Amino acid sequence: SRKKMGLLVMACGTPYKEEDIERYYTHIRRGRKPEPEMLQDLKDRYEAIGGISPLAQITEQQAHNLEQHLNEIQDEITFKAYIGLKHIEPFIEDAVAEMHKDGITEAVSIVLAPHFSTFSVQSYNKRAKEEAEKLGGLTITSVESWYDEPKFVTYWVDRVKETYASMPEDERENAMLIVSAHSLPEKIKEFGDPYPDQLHESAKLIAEGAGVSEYAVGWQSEGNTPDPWLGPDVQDLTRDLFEQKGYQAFVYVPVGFVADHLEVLYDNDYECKVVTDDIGASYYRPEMPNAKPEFIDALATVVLKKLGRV
Ligand SMILES: *Cc1c(C)c(=O)n2c(=O)c(C)c(C)n12
Ligand SMILES: [Cl-]
Ligand SMILES: [Cl-]
Ligand SMILES: [Cl-]
Ligand SMILES: [Cl-]
Ligand SMILES: [Cl-]
Ligand SMILES: [Fe+2]
Ligand SMILES: [Fe+2]
Ligand SMILES: [Fe+2]
Ligand SMILES: [Fe+2]
Ligand SMILES: [Fe+2]
Ligand SMILES: [Mg+2]
Ligand SMILES: [Mg+2]
Repeated sequence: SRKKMGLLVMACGTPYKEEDIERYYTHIRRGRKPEPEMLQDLKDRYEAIGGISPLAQITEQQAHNLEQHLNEIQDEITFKAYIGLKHIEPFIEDAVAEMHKDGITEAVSIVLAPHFSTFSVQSYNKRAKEEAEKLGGLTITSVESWYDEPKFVTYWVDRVKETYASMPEDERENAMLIVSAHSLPEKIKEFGDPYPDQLHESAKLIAEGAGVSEYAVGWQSEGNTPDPWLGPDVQDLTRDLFEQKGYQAFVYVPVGFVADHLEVLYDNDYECKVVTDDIGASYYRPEMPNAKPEFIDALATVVLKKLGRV
């Protein structure tokens, strides 16, 4: 009959309620509890973007919809989704342990971040595989990147085309597309990490499919460590390009992110919008994929291609 396979869907995680902010950020900060002013700031930011709990639901919806779509579009494998998160329960290791307890012996994994990096994707995949090895009798084949899946490129291409079509003529003629992902420490370059190259390729593919000749690649959401992070940051890039050529509209495609979270709804829709409001340009940031059918179909195609079934 149908072969059973685990579908390990991995992501960063989000707090589930305001009282989870402390523990989630302590985890991201490697055990350093945020000071009270930062905790208050973070709560205010989540309030300003409409609340925490919707953000927390998106990953679950993505995993659910992906499982059901994969099971509909082919007839050989029955997938069961398990969510494994980096910074809050259910953790990657919990998910693998659950797959093992449930009798899964073969799984495929995907990280809900389309570009490979050594800091994120490789670390999630290594955590999942090490837990599988420790438990024994369960193997995981892991997607490493998927930014170049044509269906995923097309998601963003069509959103960009719609945004440009929506602009008044003077904006459309004097607009800049900024394509971004989460910054990482610059030291990843010592490993030959392809993350920057893959962001630039994402940007090339999206601008090309959308027919957008003027675009730039930037990074966002860098951390505070003395070591440099990848730049330029989108806020500085926006101002710099404005000072160079006077763009009247900036379109932000944070292609490294697949769902609403603070690092889009705040780091673009507030922090970049501050800059565009200051320089008098219009701000546009098309919808994140979230759990939209077009994006789920792209992910399902990524998974089936990884398994050689397409
Ligand atoms: C840790 C964290 C925060 C605060 C945020 O907004 N996001 C994302 O969008 C990702 C992918 C991660 C991780 N985080
Ligand atoms: Cl990997
Ligand atoms: Cl891959
Ligand atoms: Cl890769
Ligand atoms: Cl949109
Ligand atoms: Cl859709
Ligand atoms: Fe409460
Ligand atoms: Fe459903
Ligand atoms: Fe479907
Ligand atoms: Fe560049
Ligand atoms: Fe971050
Ligand atoms: Mg590839
Ligand atoms: Mg920041």
